[PDB]
Amino acid sequence: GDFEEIPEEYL
Amino acid sequence: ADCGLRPLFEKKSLEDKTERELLESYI
Amino acid sequence: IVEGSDAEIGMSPWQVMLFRKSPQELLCGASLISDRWVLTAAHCLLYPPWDKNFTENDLLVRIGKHSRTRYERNIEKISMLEKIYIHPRYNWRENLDRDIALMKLKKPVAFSDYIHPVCLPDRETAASLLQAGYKGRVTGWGNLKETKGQPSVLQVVNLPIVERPVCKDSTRIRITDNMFCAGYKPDEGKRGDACEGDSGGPFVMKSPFNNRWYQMGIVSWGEGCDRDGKYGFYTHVFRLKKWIQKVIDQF
Ligand SMILES: *[B]([O])([O])[C]([C][C][C]SC([N])=[N])[N]C(=O)[C]1[C][C][C]N1C(=O)[C]([C]C1=[C][C]=[C][C]=[C]1)[N]C(=O)[C][C]
Repeated sequence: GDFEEIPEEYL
Repeated sequence: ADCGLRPLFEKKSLEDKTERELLESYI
Repeated sequence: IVEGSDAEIGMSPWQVMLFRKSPQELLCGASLISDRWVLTAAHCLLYPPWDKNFTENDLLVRIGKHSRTRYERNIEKISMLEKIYIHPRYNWRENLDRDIALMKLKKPVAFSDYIHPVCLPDRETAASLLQAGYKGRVTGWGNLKETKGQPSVLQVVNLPIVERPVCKDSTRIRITDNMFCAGYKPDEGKRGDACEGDSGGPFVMKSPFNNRWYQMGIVSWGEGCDRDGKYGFYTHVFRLKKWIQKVIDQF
């Protein structure tokens, strides 16, 4: 919940 | 090459708020 | 970082964040030394006492960041790892001697106002700047203390290099020539130190001869954080430069 999601072009 | 030269500081001849502290210690 | 302050925008554009894919977390700090090579501490990737042995696809590298947790759209760049290289004589069994490792990026990262590589010291620059009293700068998204917790943004703190006998006399751990310690003494008043989560990030110095930033050390270890009488230990980058060059040259 700490970190905001990385856009999925990578992750 | 261009290494160690910050675009937002050295490249523009702007100093950050505490880099002087470093310089003052190099005696 | 403990007793530091918020970093200015683009103040450390070689700052890199080692991020674990799942569970999604900050693993360590690192630094950008070229458009395809990242420097960090070996123990950030390999530490068998704690059952840590990350492979390439376990990690990601986030470059040009400021905020610790937010996805900095249009600013930060995310890179995958092609290969990890740990010093062959990295001593994880005893005292973290030669705590250094390189990570080759899958593709070159594009430099910007927030992304730019730091220089690595030659013998003279090292000889001239790595002296007791001379201050360096450490940056990271690590803990703010020993029990707030974690920063909202990249932290910075300037700390003086400490005399080798003082370093040695402050700990029971066997110190080597591949390390150097920094921080203020109890009688100096001023405080500051790296902390848990800052490992792998850079201890830099701005040369007064050519006004360029050089990475002299890598956050390695310390007994607690910002404890009176204790000092932060860093990997002596110049001392392991021949290995660094060999890896980059060969690979
Ligand atoms: B890092 O991974 O984020 C962390 C930084 C620690 C504080 S640095 C400071 N105050 N300047 N690095 C460590 O935890 C390393 C990795 C393995 C253990 N280690 C330590 O700092 C140890 C001391 C030590 C143990 C074994 C070999 C060398 C040194 N510190 C403690 O034991 C845990 C707090």
